[PDB]
Amino acid sequence: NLTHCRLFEFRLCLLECMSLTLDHCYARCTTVITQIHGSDTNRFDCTIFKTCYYRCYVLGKTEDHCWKGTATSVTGDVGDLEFC
Amino acid sequence: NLTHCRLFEFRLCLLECMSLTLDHCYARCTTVITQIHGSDTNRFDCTIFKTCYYRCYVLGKTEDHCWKGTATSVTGDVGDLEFC
Repeated sequence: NLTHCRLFEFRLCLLECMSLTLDHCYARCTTVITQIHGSDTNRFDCTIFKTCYYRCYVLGKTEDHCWKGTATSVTGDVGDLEFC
Repeated sequence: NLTHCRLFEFRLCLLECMSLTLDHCYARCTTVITQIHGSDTNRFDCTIFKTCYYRCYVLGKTEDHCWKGTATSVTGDVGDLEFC
């Protein structure tokens, strides 16, 4: 249901951006994904997935544990924010 | 602290998009704002504010009360999702 979000493309960009220790990778990679793949990648359901994923990471856990956990359990529904 | 998010102009776009009864207004206005102001409007703190506001709206609370409530109470910190 989240094919329009290009969530794997965003993840690749974020990992490469962070590996270069750049600033504001979440913001910059959102901009590139928008410019490459268009406005549908900014839907609220895409935003829910990205927020669950990046919150998990920002709060200490590992990027990989956060990605798999979000990808397996989060469909982009607004209620997902209460367990992800 | 959230001046870089251009949240006022985002709401302007969102309200006009809704008055025209268009689809995917969240996506359309996120895209237009970044196409005007660049990657800074896609920072995670902007995303925290917007998610607090739009979740409140998606769950049936009036749009104006969600925006005003979020603007007085949300600074964009990751913990803000726990009460907004």
